Amino acid sequence: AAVKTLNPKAEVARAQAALAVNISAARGLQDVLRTNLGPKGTMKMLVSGAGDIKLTKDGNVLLHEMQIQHPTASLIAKVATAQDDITGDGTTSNVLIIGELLKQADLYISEGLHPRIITEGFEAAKEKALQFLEEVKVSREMDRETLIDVARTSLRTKVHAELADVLTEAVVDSILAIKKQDEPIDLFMIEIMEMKHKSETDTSLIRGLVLDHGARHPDMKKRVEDAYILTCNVSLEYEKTEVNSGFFYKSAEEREKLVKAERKFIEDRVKKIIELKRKVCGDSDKGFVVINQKGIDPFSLDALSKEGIVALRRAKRRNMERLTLACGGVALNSFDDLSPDCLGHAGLVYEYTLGEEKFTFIEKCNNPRSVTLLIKGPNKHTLTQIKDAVRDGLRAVKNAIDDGCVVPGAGAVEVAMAEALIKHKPSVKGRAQLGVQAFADALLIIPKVLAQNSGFDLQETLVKIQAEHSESGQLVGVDLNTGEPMVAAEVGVWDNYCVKKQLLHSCTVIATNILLVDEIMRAGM
Amino acid sequence: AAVKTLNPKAEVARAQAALAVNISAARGLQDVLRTNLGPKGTMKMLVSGAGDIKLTKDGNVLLHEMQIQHPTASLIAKVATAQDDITGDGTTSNVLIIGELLKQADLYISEGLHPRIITEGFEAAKEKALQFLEEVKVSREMDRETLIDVARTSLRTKVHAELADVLTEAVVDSILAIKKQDEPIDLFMIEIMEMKHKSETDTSLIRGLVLDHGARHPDMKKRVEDAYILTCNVSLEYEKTEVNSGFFYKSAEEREKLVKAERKFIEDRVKKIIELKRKVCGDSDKGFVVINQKGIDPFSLDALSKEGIVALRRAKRRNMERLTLACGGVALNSFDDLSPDCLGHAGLVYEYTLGEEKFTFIEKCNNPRSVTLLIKGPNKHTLTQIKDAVRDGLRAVKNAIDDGCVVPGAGAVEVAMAEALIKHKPSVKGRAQLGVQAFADALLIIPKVLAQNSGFDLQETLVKIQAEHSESGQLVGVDLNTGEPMVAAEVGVWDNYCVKKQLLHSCTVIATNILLVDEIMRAGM
Amino acid sequence: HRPVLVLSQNTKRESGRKVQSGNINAAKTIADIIRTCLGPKSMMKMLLDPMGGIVMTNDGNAILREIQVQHPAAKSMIEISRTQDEEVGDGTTSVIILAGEMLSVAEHFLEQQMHPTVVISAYRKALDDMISTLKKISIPVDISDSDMMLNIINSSITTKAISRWSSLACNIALDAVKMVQFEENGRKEIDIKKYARVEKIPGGIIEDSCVLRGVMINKDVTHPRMRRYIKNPRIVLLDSSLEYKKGESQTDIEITREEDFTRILQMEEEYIQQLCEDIIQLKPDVVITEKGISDLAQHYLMRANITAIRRVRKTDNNRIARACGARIVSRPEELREDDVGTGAGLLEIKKIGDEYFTFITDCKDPKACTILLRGASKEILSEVERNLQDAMQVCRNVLLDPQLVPGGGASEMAVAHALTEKSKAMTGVEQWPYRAVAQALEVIPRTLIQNCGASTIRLLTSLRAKHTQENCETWGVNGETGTLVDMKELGIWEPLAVKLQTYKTAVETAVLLLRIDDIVSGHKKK
Ligand SMILES: Nc1ncnc2c1ncn2[C@@H]1O[C@H](COP(=O)(O)OP(=O)(O)O)[C@@H](O)[C@H]1O
Ligand SMILES: Nc1ncnc2c1ncn2[C@@H]1O[C@H](COP(=O)(O)OP(=O)(O)O)[C@@H](O)[C@H]1O
Ligand SMILES: Nc1ncnc2c1ncn2[C@@H]1O[C@H](COP(=O)(O)OP(=O)(O)O)[C@@H](O)[C@H]1O
Repeated sequence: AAVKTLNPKAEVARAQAALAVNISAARGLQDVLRTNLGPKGTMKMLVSGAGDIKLTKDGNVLLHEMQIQHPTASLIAKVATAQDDITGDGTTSNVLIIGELLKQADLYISEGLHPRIITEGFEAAKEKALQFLEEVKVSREMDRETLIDVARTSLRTKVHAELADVLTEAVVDSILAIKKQDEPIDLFMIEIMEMKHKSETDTSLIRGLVLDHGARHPDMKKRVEDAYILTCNVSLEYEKTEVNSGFFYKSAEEREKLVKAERKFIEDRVKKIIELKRKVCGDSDKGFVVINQKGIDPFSLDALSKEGIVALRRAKRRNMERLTLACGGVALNSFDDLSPDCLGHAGLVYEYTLGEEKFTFIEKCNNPRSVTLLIKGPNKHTLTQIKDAVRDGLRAVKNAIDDGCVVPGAGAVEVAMAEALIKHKPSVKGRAQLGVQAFADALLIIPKVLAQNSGFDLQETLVKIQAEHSESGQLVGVDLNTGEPMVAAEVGVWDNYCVKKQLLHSCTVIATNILLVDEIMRAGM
Repeated sequence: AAVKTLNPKAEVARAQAALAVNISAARGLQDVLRTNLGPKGTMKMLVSGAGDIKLTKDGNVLLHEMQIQHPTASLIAKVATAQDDITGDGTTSNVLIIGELLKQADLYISEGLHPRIITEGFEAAKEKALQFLEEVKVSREMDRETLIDVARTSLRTKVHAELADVLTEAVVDSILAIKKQDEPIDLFMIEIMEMKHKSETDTSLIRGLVLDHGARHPDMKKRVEDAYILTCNVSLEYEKTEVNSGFFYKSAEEREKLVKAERKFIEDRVKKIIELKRKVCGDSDKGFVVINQKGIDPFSLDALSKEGIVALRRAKRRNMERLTLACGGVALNSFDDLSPDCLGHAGLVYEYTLGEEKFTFIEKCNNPRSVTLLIKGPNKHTLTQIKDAVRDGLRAVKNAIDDGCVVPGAGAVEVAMAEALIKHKPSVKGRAQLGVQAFADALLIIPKVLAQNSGFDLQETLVKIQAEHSESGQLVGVDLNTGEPMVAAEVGVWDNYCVKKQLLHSCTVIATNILLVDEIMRAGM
Repeated sequence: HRPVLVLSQNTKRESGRKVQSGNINAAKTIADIIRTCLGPKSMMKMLLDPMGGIVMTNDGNAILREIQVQHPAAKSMIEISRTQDEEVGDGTTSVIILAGEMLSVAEHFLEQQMHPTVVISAYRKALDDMISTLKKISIPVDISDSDMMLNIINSSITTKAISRWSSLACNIALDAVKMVQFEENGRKEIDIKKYARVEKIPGGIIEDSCVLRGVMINKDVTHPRMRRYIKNPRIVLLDSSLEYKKGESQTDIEITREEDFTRILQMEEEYIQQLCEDIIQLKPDVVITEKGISDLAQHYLMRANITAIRRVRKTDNNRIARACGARIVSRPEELREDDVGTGAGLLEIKKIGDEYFTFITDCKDPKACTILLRGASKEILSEVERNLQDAMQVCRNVLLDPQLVPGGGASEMAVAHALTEKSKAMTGVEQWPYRAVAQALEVIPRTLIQNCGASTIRLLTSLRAKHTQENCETWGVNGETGTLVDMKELGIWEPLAVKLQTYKTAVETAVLLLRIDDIVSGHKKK
């Protein structure tokens, strides 16, 4: 080798050698991740070096937390990272297409042909598969019963279908009360809190917000009804001057006059708050809750407790955006223009402690446009099951609202897409005839894996599904209960259009680039 | 695993794990040994730990002299050992069938099916492949011009076609003058001597024998014409009694009487030889050659040199079998019944020295039935090229004489056998339909490798060959010069019937047993 | 222990034919590494770096930057490809193969007892004639034509991995250079490294990637009350902070009275209100600074309806100053009406994959743009970023020197017959190394057929016979099919600045490595 001559500590791989490195590593990630695709998949227990249990079967969490040191396994993990970042689901199915695009192409490159001729057939098959996806998409005008069936498909593939009926009502109803009038839905308006109260099948949808910190004073009210939310960013604690000055006093009686003077600027901010509670007709209960992102000294907490004002401290950055929409007030950074117009409103503000950890709840808002899914999982690993399923389900219903068309379910897309490439296979008119066949057989792994994980036969199921599709016009698919070919558009199994669009584009470019690699080497030491 | 619990230092392989070990190792031996099949193959230089060059490309010498430590490679090397032991050629094509019987079966076992279903299709395909082989064999009554083309096919695939024109005249003419009247030809009657005299393209066929030892006395004749061969097995050197006796003498005059008397039994054996030379009318030249398997003391060598008798010593075990047929005498073990009936005859007995190493030549016999191929290769590694090709060619013409039919050449057998399994593929009527397809595609590697080593296309050649077979009745094959489909029975490319019969039997059983292995483990420590 | 009296401890000495023929084998080794990365049928080469990343590329410069060699003559060839990458865009690989071949024919004459100064003096005479031959076979380019410039950049990206999206990458790379073509005083300058930022975001498809008419940054708004959608903003760029920090002095205040401590904390609030009142006299809409913004500065900009961005980089502030036409000021009380960046189009704080991005696009006449790349992962987006850098610099060479040379083997064989006919009038000992320069240029059409699998004997005989007549002389090697097609029909044209820098660097590399007859290794420095 030439690289061994200049650098003797530099390993290398040749043309027929580096292809066998990438193909055998693609089958290694394929055989692991194919046992957890769909609702009938198997759970995986991931233990790190510390000893924490991470029980999940999502394709992005499996590839990141896996003890693998391989350059080909790191390339698929980069493509799988961007799949779970922009659209959520579609990560486990992303790796199986790459593992089949290199396995089906291995049967032609080893039989005399060149790897570039196979890549010419992948592009000609990707253009026909992209045009076929725009013809099978179904627009249902974003009905709230359609979004239930979209969220039910993404949630059943991550839980044992007893929590999927609970989390569907917590994902669809949370994504509708955010934005209207054809506005882009921001996912930062939904807060994800982890509790431990009752059980895993008790995750409810709080219509307001849930804060992870409580009141830092024992004399404050624990349950406040019909409160005013005053969102602040000021620092009520003692802050020094920027120029280091220091006090200078002569007598001991003049020392206490400087301690009263150094807190006068702090107490002027507190007098702006307690006068706002008197200017809102305080002849009633008239509760006041201050979230107050910056910390508060205990001298001002004792002053606000005597007036009946609940004061929190040390909030988050995005709590000044979610609570501002929920309460309807104005997040202020100063007390120079205080008015009742910047105040919020909530019918019930209460707290609850779970083992020296208080949680402030804000509920009963009119039009919040910001909610909180309250996950109450008993174990630490059960909290990671619901959190990875909520962010998978929220990104699933977000794509079904932004895109006006819904793509069909399990086998209603991949079987019809492979049969559409066979009739256009003699249309390429050249040496790339076998490239369309390798792309059509790689798309058929989605009915093959789902029939294998359900315990049914792999080859006997694909014959009956393709027979019901060719002898009709309906997009028939796979059934995870009986194995018979059933249509996915009628049984309530849907999928996202952007997931299948990006699965045809991210897997095609990453397969045409891996097959054209012949000099895998390690140099730089 | 269960083996890890009992023995902590015992490795193991599970059901889906041990299948990937045996298949990927069979592809490792396939990709190496496919670069030497046919006349267009490349030479392999094999260097051992000492530093000697073993330049050869036979499939049996490649697998034995290869630094590999694998249990799958040791199974194929044992089947390849028996292929070069009983029938000579057929070793490179043996490994390529096993490399494709496990690779074509991996396309079905990994796609849901069971390995036993594929092995049931191999037995049903072996029954049709055995019946089709008996229909394509050609009986040509063992003509001497037919055996030239049989020996030319086995010799080209091991030399650069300049020595194949010389070695074919040395193999065919050697195998004809051994046995007649439907007798099994013994290959021990052909001696293979390694010389260094002229060049690699100077290997002649000596009609008698070439002994590697010469005369051990300087007064003996170097060139003897019209000689009498006296084949002996007695020990002319000084031997003692079996019982430990020793000598006892009184005076010094009785000391010399015991040395004269202790050689009386030795000289009585020499006096029987010199009196046989006087009873064969020794009034002429009348040369005498004693090969004398056991050693001769220099006292008896000095006695035989004065009478004019050339006496060799330390012959081989089979030198008393080959020279006995060549000279026509009787290999005696005693001198009690010496007669002219047990004497041989040769027209010329001469010697030649090559670097202080004499070589005794015996030529000009009437009906020898024992010959010697005199290989005169220049280098030491070039002697291993010709010797491994002579025994590859001698076992090829020995099978063509014993079996009454000749099998056609390169692609005239494997392509026609694969097309016969396609029309008999729906004859199994069961789940083993894909087993006959995996066996028919594995037999097509012989036209695929020969089209790949010659530089032609792999898939474009197999289309034109199968087109000429389906549109005609002639067994067409592969041409390694133009790439066009040419009939092998007309161009003079033949093969053995027992090679193709064992290639369908030894490769099929070793493939059905490897596919039914799922517990590769190492225990015993 | 008595030490041994030696001289020049722990060093090596090597001279003679072991160094003159030793530097050739070190140069032939690097020429065999990137030999399969020249033609349009090239393949990617996956590399591994000690930082932990993966570089999968086929460009000749990015491959040699990840190779750490120990030979001193091998380190010289890596700096040659770095010089070609900084001068032109797609002129690097071709130099390493050509310098390896000019040293390949130079090793033959070193065995003929010829001095290395004779071969170099024949190389300098051959170098001066290759420059004069390319200027005779050139063709003037109309830089105002849009479709003519698309065919030049398509000839440079057919080799790279963006040849599949040729209809998109040509329009992105051409419009990026034409926007950053800035000219203030009487000097034309094209800055495609400081103003043509290539921002890649993992996600989406490659067909949705397009060059924005403006800049973008990965920064959110400072306060959620501020607007995220302004139609026509008045962008004011700042450099200093809007906070109250410690001055560059030894300021210390002695507080004796009670009213003095509360006055200092009020003067810190009034100082922020003084600078916030000075920036709203021009009535802006977007305030962008490079330092921190305090919460008191956010309070005055909230009620004035001002969207503030906090911590934009220094390199991004110089890029938005050319796109919006603003001036970066560092003093809030010295703001003028000419320092406000009017003419900016739609400003929108979009979100791409759970992360906000400030988009300043739809400008009237921007002098800086940002190519928004979107792909499958960070692996292939670094490939398109490195290919667009080689696609924008080859458009810069045409705008500075509008001459084209027929590439694809037609350039190397047109001079190889010019050096052969000019060598007949030498009549000296330098005639034979002069002939080897024309045979060394033939390795570039030799590599175009070894990558596609064509014949190297049947094609070189027919291509050398085409350059015997002076009529056509522009016949090259078609790397797609494998036959001989004229370059006036295919459209493969390379710029003059790429072909001149290829020949000037390949000869002078052979000048440097042939004068080396000694190597001393084992000494330390300070
Ligand atoms: N109820 C269902 N019936 C049939 N198929 C389903 C059902 N739910 C999910 N699937 C299939 O499982 C596949 C994978 O789903 P999921 O695991 O959520 O995404 P990914 O595998 O990309 O992580 C989808 O392609 C879908 O067709
Ligand atoms: N002259 C020839 N023309 C075409 N094919 C040939 C020729 N000679 C040998 N072959 C083919 O080469 C194959 C292998 O031959 P050989 O190497 O002698 O046996 P093995 O490969 O078993 O060691 C045979 O199957 C035969 O068909
Ligand atoms: N379609 C084509 N036909 C023939 N030759 C081509 C074609 N496309 C590119 N080439 C050749 O491939 C070569 C690629 O050179 P390149 O490695 O890009 O140089 P650099 O490393 O300086 O960018 C060019 O010199 C060009 O002549």
